[PDB]
Amino acid sequence: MKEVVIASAVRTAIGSYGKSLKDVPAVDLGATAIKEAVKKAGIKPEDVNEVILGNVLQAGLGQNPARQASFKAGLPVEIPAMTINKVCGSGLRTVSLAAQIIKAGDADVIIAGGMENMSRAPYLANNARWGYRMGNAKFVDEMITDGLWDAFNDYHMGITAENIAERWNISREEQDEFALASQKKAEEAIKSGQFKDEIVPVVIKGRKGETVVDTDEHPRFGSTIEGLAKLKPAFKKDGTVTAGNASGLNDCAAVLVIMSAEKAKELGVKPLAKIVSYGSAGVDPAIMGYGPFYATKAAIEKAGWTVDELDLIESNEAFAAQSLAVAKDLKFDMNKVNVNGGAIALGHPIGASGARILVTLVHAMQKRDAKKGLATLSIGGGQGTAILLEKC
Amino acid sequence: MKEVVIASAVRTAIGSYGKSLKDVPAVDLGATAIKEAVKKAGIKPEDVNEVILGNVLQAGLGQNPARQASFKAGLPVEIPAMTINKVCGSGLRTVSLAAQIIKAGDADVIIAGGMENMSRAPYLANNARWGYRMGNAKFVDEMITDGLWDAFNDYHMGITAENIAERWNISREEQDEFALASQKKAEEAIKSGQFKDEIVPVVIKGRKGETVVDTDEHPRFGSTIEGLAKLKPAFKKDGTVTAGNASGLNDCAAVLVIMSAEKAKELGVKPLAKIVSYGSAGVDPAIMGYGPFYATKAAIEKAGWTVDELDLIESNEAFAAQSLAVAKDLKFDMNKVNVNGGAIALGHPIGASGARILVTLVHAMQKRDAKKGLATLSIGGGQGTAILLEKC
Amino acid sequence: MKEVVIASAVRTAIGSYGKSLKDVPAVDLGATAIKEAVKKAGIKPEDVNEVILGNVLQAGLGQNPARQASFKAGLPVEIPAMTINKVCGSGLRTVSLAAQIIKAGDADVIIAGGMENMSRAPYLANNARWGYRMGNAKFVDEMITDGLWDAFNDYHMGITAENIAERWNISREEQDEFALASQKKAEEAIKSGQFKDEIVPVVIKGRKGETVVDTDEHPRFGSTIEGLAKLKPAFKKDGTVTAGNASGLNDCAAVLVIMSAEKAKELGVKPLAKIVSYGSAGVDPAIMGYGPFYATKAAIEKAGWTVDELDLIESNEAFAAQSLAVAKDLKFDMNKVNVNGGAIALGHPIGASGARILVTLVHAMQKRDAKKGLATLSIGGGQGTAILLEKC
Amino acid sequence: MKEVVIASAVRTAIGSYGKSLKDVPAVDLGATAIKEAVKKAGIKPEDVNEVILGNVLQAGLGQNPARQASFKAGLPVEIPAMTINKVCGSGLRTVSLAAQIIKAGDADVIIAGGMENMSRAPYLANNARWGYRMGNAKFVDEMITDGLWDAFNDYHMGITAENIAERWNISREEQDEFALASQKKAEEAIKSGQFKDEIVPVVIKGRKGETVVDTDEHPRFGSTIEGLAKLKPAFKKDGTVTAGNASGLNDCAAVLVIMSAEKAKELGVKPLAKIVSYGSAGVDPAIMGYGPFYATKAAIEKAGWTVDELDLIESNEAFAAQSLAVAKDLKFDMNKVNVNGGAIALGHPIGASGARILVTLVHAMQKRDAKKGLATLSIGGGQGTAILLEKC
Repeated sequence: MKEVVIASAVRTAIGSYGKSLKDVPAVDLGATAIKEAVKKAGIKPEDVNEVILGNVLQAGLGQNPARQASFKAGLPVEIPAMTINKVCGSGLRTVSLAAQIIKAGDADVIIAGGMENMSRAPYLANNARWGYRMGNAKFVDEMITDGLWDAFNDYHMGITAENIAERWNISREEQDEFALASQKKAEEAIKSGQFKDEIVPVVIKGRKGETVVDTDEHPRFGSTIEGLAKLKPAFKKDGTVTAGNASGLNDCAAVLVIMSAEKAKELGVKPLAKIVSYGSAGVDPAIMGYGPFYATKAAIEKAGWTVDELDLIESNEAFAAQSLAVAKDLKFDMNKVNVNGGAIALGHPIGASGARILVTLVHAMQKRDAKKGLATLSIGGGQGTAILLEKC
Repeated sequence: MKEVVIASAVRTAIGSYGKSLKDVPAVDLGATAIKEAVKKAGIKPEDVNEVILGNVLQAGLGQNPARQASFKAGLPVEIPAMTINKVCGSGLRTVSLAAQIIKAGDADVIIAGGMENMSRAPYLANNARWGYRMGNAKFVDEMITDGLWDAFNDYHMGITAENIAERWNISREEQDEFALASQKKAEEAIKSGQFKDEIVPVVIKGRKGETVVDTDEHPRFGSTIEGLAKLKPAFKKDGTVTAGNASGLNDCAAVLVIMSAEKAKELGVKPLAKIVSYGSAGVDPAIMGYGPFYATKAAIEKAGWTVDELDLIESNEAFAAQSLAVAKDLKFDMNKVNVNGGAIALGHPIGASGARILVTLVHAMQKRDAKKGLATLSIGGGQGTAILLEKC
Repeated sequence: MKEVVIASAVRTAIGSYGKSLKDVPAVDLGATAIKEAVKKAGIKPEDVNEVILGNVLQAGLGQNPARQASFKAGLPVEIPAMTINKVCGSGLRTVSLAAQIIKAGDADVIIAGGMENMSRAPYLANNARWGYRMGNAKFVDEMITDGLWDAFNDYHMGITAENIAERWNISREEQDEFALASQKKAEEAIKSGQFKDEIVPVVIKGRKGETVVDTDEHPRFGSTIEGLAKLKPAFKKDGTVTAGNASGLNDCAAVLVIMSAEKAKELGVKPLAKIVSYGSAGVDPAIMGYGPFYATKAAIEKAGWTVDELDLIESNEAFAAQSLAVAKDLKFDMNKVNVNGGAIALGHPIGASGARILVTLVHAMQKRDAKKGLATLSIGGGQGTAILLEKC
Repeated sequence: MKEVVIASAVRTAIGSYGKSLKDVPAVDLGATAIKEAVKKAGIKPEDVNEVILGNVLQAGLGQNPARQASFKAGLPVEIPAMTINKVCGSGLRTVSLAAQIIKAGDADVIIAGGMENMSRAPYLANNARWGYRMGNAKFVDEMITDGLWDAFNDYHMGITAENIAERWNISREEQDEFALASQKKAEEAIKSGQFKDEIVPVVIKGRKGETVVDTDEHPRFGSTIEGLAKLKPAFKKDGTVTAGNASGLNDCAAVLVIMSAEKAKELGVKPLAKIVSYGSAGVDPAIMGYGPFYATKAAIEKAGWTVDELDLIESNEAFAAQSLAVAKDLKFDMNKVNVNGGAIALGHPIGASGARILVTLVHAMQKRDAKKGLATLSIGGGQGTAILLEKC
């Protein structure tokens, strides 16, 4: 079938909760990233066949957030658009969907990725339409309910991370040392300019002129193991998961131009990487963090690779406990994993996250001349998605 | 490419706003439909490779409503699921997506369709997280915001219908006469059993007994042109669009088992219809109701067909103005269009509607021994989707 | 001191929760009652010196609900008004307040009483101004919070009633038998016209016609002991208090013109009754239902009277447990207590209830040619109020 | 009749909106002030006959805020309590009510004043009980609706201030110079310790120990006429009322022990002042700010005084425009008015305000040996209350 390539890969900076991007809707973050992805790919907007974007906290964002990002990016109205929700999987899944659509023969150029603004999530009154009748009710945190809460087990994704910590015996200390390592690598990557190629600035029109956001603000520079050790468990009494060893609540968009190799050649595009294979998998909701194990193994099988053949891995860090369990079971060389930091440091903008680590992966591959790459991440409700890349 | 077939096609009854399905979440409607779809295909839950469902008003429904429907239907945890939002296109677009993933070589059996419960949509407070500070604010009707409001022109879908009535010179009388015929056809179809095969019952089991819902309650039996002519305009002073010549706000799930022809043969399945081609297109948001013109033309071209070749046509009735504009410009034989009634009578459960019309089209094709069929509908934000079926 | 008299005494019908008065704000109920009170006293609006009304659930009713009732009743702007909240005592305490201000030499004519619409109470978000930050919160039922919940012990008024059933050893049977007699007396009183004089009609004039409300709808005609015995406990596992032996959640206004004897004589008024003495007392919040014991004893002492001297008694029926405890300890002849029914039948519109029972007592005194009367009721937070009347 | 005296007069500091007292409920501010008023009066809690406290934004504060302040102050439960709402009038009106009750012969010792926490006011959903049905609705700022909004004219109290500015020709410049003078006097009074006798500290138990609030934080020290002149109108295009010439939204409690002179002598109390007379009056809502003119003139008549006989005046400053119109018409010597600053500087905690200026007045009278004093203030909905004091 057709070969599928990444023509460009761009993200906004990742903002912290209620901070740098609090005033920028997800659709606007998306539009910004789309405009720049298309420029960087060296194609025209008229060349784009479809827009397929991840977004989880869609509540009150208005009809079809992907369509809104497309329109605001100034793409032609004739182009179809759809919004995909697979929780954290969403931004990665839109890229393998783009690959599938190209392999099916129905398109040659797709805008894919995702966008999230967790700072802007509303609160909900679920029975305001027909009435509460009597009695106190819940004023619902939509970010938690739609993004962070297991629908089957009625607890936080944080408890799924404790379950993996308990089952695998991943200790608090181990979780903290991985978090520390992620912090240090993200500081070194930011300060050394590793992310300059991939970040599109966001311009915020305020009262007095404008301000530019172009740097990932979530990392805690000069983090220490003592500092991490003082934190209290965040999710349960006497637990192991804290604020310091889990990611935050974050805002971002990450967008990729995906194309058939044939069209890329026809338009003079110099692709970054070939998408070699992909796969998604389900696991018990109760241990959703382990989803990447099974998605990765299936993707590696399809590609005819081994884990040891990989040059660079992005394995998301929603929680140290789940990253460490995946890492342990797939036997990753940890020196090749999240070489520029992971989500404990950088943030976890759920519907963008899977696209964000793919953007990070492909740019690291280009900069470091690393031939073979994997991107993978866990999904609430018990799933995983993985993609394999080979550099052009 | 592999050939792609519809193995089964099931829907719940369509409920009216605040009425027969008000106490049934979209994900439970979804699960009832899935469970019965699998049964009717003559396959086992284990035979399903993926679950792709439409759902527009996801607010507060929790993580990945498709996954929740899957799980509640008794489908294995290993099966990946994702939720699609293409506004009213959602339930139809999941089906062409399924065909694309099977054509790509990645699955053999997929649960597709959509689900919606508009009666259950919440109200939102957009600034409760960080605070209002001072002054009255909007308590936001999420159903309107996320389902029925144009994000770009800041007006209701109903104004887009008026734009089309104005630009195409479609009169109030033309719209009422179209609405009356839909009501007439719907009454006759219900009474003569046309929908009995396709409708799975919904059992509502409250604290003290049970209630079976298995009939479409939205039709107004004994409708008259005089009744319709008396109605007040719904969207603007002196408008042509009314409650009587537009659909309602409705609750439904509609689900299809989609398979490769090869796998259907391997599993002993007698498929209902082959998916011959499909397509989506965009159009000015202000005249979104015309999306089906461009989408139908693209699908017809791809299939090698003509409009005159078509035996049965499901062209959705969100508003009579848009159904009429589409039907005039495509030169449909209206004797072959919505033969069992359309959404003005039956309802328009947005995320499910696209799947609903396809379920209705394929059962009508089987019953009437009709070879070639077309399902298409308009999409808020200026889009349309179309699928062409050929009877097995 | 000046002698203080009741010139007129009027009330609306008492509506049931979510029923006949749901569309009538408390301040409009108030104005209808005021307008008719002035008329029935045979005075002019200009003769009124002040407006003092009870109202408990003031949330979102706007500035000074008493003033709004005054203005809407057609009373002059020069007349001062204030709104009193003594929970259920409010409507009775405004009357003793009026007597006190006239005794002080500061007015001759005062509009007193109370008003409530519990059906219309809002829900609240307590942290929307400065923000929730994260997590589900309480969507607060303001009717419960401000009207029915003990601020000190963090439980419903219904638990205070259970405390009294327990400490006084008042059985479920005693409570049901008391409730049945109230229902029996209420039916007989309505049917024989006992309330026709005191009730002013409420005209509801909507978009398309009108609806007169002029009958107390809360009574359950044909009540039986078997019916009552079957009921589930309302407040606690194995409780004695039920929906059948407690009052409801109700809507009413009740207003009295209070004057000096001197001014009534100057203006040609034939007063209904003299206010002989009054008093309020406190008690442990946990047994608030017993407040009327201490308040009645204080008022009786002040008047120079005895309980045995009383001809008619209005002792409110918020809960049968508390009515029974009070009546046992004061040794009331129950043949003389709530002769036309009590609140278990009629309803308990909290801010108006104290005025309601006084309106009912004085009309009963006039009709039955009864010389000495007593109105008293319990107050959430552990209080009681009592007024003693002597027929003119 | 009995002579009525002020035995003590105490207030909390006045906090700014969302600032120093944001975490202290009104009832807690009240309890603090009550405890200290009783100590300073040199009586026992058992000597107190009734509690009568002003509070306007009662929404969700729970049953009978006055009762809650009483209980939390540790006053005996046998003592009756009630909450009074006359908008800004409330805290002053409770003192003349206390006087009336004493003159009536029903009590000898009353706790009076008021409390407000505008920072803590909720938002409201008025139709959550029985349902919105469809459509966006208002998420209501309860502080604005219940405290700051005319119920008859459907605009802010700010527009009533513009109406007085326009009718009387009080210019922006004049309004600003009065505001400047109020600022300077409040700075001088705070820095010179004028308020030390009257302020009770509020202790806030936080995470790390506690913090004390004991100073009025609203004043803007080093205010200038240029700074005031730069502000934009706050209420209407091209208006005269700004943030700098109107008071804020503020938090406070102010409480007084009111007694008959006879009881004061019997208990060894050294009273501060005699309450000579009082009066309230109504005016058109549209010019509510002028209410004090008519209340003051009536109070002066009753006392047989003249305005020129007054030594000290507290005339509230909700808006410079209304203070100036009252001042002009009653011909006040402005050197004797608000000698320690007014509400433009100090704040306007609505339900406490009338008590706050009385506390300020009586302490200034004692400190400056000023024999005759007036306290007066405007009330939304078109009223005024005034009290005359003569020093013991």
